[PDB]
Amino acid sequence: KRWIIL
Amino acid sequence: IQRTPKIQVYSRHPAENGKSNFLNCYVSGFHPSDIEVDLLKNGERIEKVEHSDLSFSKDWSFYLLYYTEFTPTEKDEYACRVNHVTLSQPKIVKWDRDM
Amino acid sequence: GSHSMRYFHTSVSRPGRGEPRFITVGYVDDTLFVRFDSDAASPREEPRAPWIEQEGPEYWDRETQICKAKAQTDREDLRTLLRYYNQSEAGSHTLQNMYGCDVGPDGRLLRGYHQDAYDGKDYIALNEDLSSWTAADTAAQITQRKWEAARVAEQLRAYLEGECVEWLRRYLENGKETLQRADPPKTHVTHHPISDHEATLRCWALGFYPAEITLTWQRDGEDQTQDTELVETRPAGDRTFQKWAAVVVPSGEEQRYTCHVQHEGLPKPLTLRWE
Repeated sequence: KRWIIL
Repeated sequence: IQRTPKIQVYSRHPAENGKSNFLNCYVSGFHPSDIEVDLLKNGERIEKVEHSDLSFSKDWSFYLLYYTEFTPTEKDEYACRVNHVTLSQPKIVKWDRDM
Repeated sequence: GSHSMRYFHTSVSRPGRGEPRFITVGYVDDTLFVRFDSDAASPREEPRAPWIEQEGPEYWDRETQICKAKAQTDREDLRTLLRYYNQSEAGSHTLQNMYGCDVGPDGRLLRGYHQDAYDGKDYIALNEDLSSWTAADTAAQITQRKWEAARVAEQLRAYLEGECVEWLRRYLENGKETLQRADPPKTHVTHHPISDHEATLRCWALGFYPAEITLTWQRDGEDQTQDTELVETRPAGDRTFQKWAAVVVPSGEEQRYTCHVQHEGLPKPLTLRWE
C-alpha cells in the first residue's frame, strides 16, 4: 500500500 | 549524463524448432529513458511486440523487456534493433540459440 | 527468507509534446504487482499479480488517487528543479523516486528507504535512521531544508515502520504460494571452440526465482573473477530469471574449470563441469 507525501 | 543500453536477445524457453516460444529483447543499464526497440524476423520488423512498464535499478538506470510469441525454425533469423541517443546508429543484436 | 516492498516512479518531461509522462510500478521482491501509466486510456492503478486482485475497490480507488496526485506533484517538482539548476525549458528531464521497506524472515523491519534522482543522478535520500537526509548538492540542500521544516522524515518513518511492513506482511501471506516459493536454477555447461587452441565454457542458470544468484568459474579451485564474462540477470517473462557466466580456456584444460552456483532455492551450492 502506497504512502502519500503530505 | 548518458548511459548506453546493454542488449540481450534470447528465448524464454530453450528453442525447439516448430515449438511455440517467446522471443525477448532485454535492454538495461541506460539513461535517458527514451529508447526504440524493434524485434526483427529475417530483417523485417515484427508487428506485434509488447513491452514491460518502465522501471529502474538501484543505480537509477532503466530497463525494459520487449517480447513476442514466435515459433523458431531452422532458417528463420531473429534479431533486436535498438536506437538510443548514445548510439551513432541503431545497434542490431542477432539471436544466437546455440549460446 | 527476507523480503522487500518497493514503489518506483519515473516522470519524463517532453517540452512541446504535452505534459510529462508518469509511470509507477510496485514490487514485492522481484514480483511486479501494481502498475500505473499516465498515458494509458483511462489511467488507474492496475493489478499485475493474482494475490493483489482480492483487494477491494476502496483499495484501488485510494491507490489510483495517490498515483494521480504523485503525477501532479512530479510535474511541479520538475518545474522547481529547472529553477534550482538554472536550466532552460527546452530540454527533457527525468525525476525518479523509490521508496519501500525490507523485512526479515520474522517480518521485522530491517530498513526503510525513500530516495530521489534528477536526470539519472542522486538528488536526495532518506538516511537509514529514517530521521535525517543526505542531499547530493546545493540544490538538494534546498529541498532538505524544506522537508526538514515540514517534518517529512517523521512522516516517512511512521509509514515505513508501520503500513509498509504491515502491508508487505499481508501481501506475503496472500501470495505465499508464489512469493514464498524459491525456484532453483536449472543448470548446464556448454562448450564452443573458438580456435584450435582455445574454447569457451559457458555456465547457464535458467528458470530461477528470485533473481539473486551467484555464478562463478574456478580454475584449479581459484575464482576467475578477472577473466569471467558475466551478463546481467535477465527476465524470462514467466516470472523466472536467467543468467550465464563464460570463461575462455586453453584447449585441453576444460576439466580444470568448475562452475559454482549459489541460489536461495538450492539447499547446497552446486558444482558443475563440462561433460
